[PDB]
Amino acid sequence: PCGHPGDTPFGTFTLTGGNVFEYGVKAVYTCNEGYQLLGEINYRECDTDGWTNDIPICEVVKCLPVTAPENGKIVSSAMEPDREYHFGQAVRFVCNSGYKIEGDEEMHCSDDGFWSKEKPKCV
Repeated sequence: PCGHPGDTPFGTFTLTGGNVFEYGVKAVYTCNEGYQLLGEINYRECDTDGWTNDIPICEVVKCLPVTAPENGKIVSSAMEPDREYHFGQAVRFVCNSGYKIEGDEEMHCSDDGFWSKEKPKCV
Protein backbone atom coordinates (compact mmCIF):
# COMPACT_ATOMS: atom_id res chain seq x y z
CA PRO A 1 0.00 0.00 0.00
CA CYS A 2 3.01 2.25 0.57
CA GLY A 3 4.63 0.94 -2.50
CA HIS A 4 8.27 0.52 -2.19
CA PRO A 5 10.60 3.08 -0.64
CA GLY A 6 13.45 2.40 -2.89
CA ASP A 7 16.45 0.25 -2.91
CA THR A 8 19.97 1.20 -2.61
CA PRO A 9 22.75 -0.16 -4.93
CA PHE A 10 25.12 0.87 -2.20
CA GLY A 11 23.64 -1.40 0.30
CA THR A 12 20.51 -3.13 1.27
CA PHE A 13 17.35 -2.30 3.11
CA THR A 14 15.23 -4.29 5.42
CA LEU A 15 11.63 -3.99 6.43
CA THR A 16 10.85 -3.88 10.07
CA GLY A 17 7.41 -4.17 11.54
CA GLY A 18 5.62 -5.85 8.72
CA ASN A 19 8.48 -7.15 6.51
CA VAL A 20 6.66 -5.63 3.51
CA PHE A 21 5.62 -2.23 2.24
CA GLU A 22 2.48 -2.07 4.36
CA TYR A 23 1.34 0.74 6.60
CA GLY A 24 3.38 1.20 9.70
CA VAL A 25 6.43 -0.64 8.37
CA LYS A 26 9.84 0.88 8.66
CA ALA A 27 12.19 0.43 5.77
CA VAL A 28 15.47 0.45 7.52
CA TYR A 29 18.37 0.78 5.22
CA THR A 30 21.66 -0.86 5.94
CA CYS A 31 24.82 -0.47 3.95
CA ASN A 32 26.92 -3.30 2.59
CA GLU A 33 30.45 -4.35 3.14
CA GLY A 34 32.19 -1.39 1.80
CA TYR A 35 29.61 1.23 2.44
CA GLN A 36 28.52 3.22 5.41
CA LEU A 37 25.57 5.28 6.23
CA LEU A 38 25.78 8.96 5.91
CA GLY A 39 23.51 10.95 8.12
CA GLU A 40 21.38 9.92 11.07
CA ILE A 41 18.36 8.83 9.09
CA ASN A 42 18.61 5.17 8.13
CA TYR A 43 15.00 4.28 7.78
CA ARG A 44 11.75 5.30 6.17
CA GLU A 45 8.56 4.75 8.01
CA CYS A 46 5.31 4.24 6.26
CA ASP A 47 2.65 6.37 7.77
CA THR A 48 -0.81 6.96 6.37
CA ASP A 49 0.67 9.65 4.15
CA GLY A 50 3.09 7.11 2.78
CA TRP A 51 6.78 6.75 3.46
CA THR A 52 7.76 9.55 5.86
CA ASN A 53 11.47 9.99 5.20
CA ASP A 54 13.38 9.54 2.00
CA ILE A 55 16.11 7.13 0.98
CA PRO A 56 18.99 7.80 3.39
CA ILE A 57 22.46 8.48 2.22
CA CYS A 58 24.78 5.59 2.07
CA GLU A 59 28.23 6.58 1.13
CA VAL A 60 31.03 4.40 0.07
CA VAL A 61 33.53 3.72 2.82
CA LYS A 62 36.53 5.86 2.29
CA CYS A 63 39.75 5.43 4.01
CA LEU A 64 41.79 8.52 4.71
CA PRO A 65 44.41 9.53 2.18
CA VAL A 66 47.64 8.12 3.52
CA THR A 67 50.59 10.47 3.14
CA ALA A 68 53.55 8.11 2.60
CA PRO A 69 56.12 6.25 4.70
CA GLU A 70 59.25 8.13 5.79
CA ASN A 71 61.66 6.94 3.10
CA GLY A 72 59.10 5.67 0.70
CA LYS A 73 56.19 6.69 -1.43
CA ILE A 74 52.82 5.48 -2.57
CA VAL A 75 52.44 3.16 -5.54
CA SER A 76 48.65 3.49 -5.71
CA SER A 77 48.83 7.23 -6.33
CA ALA A 78 46.84 7.02 -9.56
CA MET A 79 43.77 4.99 -10.64
CA GLU A 80 41.29 7.78 -11.13
CA PRO A 81 41.63 11.57 -11.57
CA ASP A 82 39.28 11.73 -8.60
CA ARG A 83 40.99 9.07 -6.54
CA GLU A 84 39.31 8.70 -3.22
CA TYR A 85 40.43 5.69 -1.36
CA HIS A 86 37.33 3.55 -1.44
CA PHE A 87 36.85 0.10 0.08
CA GLY A 88 38.71 -2.56 -1.85
CA GLN A 89 41.53 -0.28 -2.85
CA ALA A 90 44.98 -1.44 -2.10
CA VAL A 91 47.46 1.23 -1.38
CA ARG A 92 50.75 -0.19 -2.14
CA PHE A 93 53.97 1.53 -1.19
CA VAL A 94 57.50 1.55 -2.43
CA CYS A 95 60.68 2.45 -0.73
CA ASN A 96 63.19 4.82 -2.22
CA SER A 97 66.68 3.98 -3.35
CA GLY A 98 68.35 1.93 -0.68
CA TYR A 99 65.39 1.44 1.56
CA LYS A 100 63.59 -1.70 2.31
CA ILE A 101 60.07 -2.01 3.52
CA GLU A 102 59.62 -2.92 7.14
CA GLY A 103 56.05 -4.04 7.04
CA ASP A 104 54.10 -5.22 4.05
CA GLU A 105 53.86 -3.22 0.84
CA GLU A 106 50.09 -3.22 0.48
CA MET A 107 47.31 -1.81 2.56
CA HIS A 108 43.64 -2.29 1.82
CA CYS A 109 40.71 -0.12 2.72
CA SER A 110 38.25 -2.13 4.77
CA ASP A 111 34.55 -1.42 5.68
CA ASP A 112 35.74 -0.04 9.02
CA GLY A 113 36.90 3.06 7.18
CA PHE A 114 40.26 2.20 8.40
CA TRP A 115 43.30 0.88 6.70
CA SER A 116 43.76 -2.87 6.85
CA LYS A 117 47.53 -2.80 6.87
CA GLU A 118 49.58 -0.57 9.06
CA LYS A 119 51.69 2.10 7.43
CA PRO A 120 54.91 0.27 6.72
CA LYS A 121 58.28 1.83 7.11
CA CYS A 122 61.11 2.17 4.71
CA VAL A 123 64.30 1.64 6.54
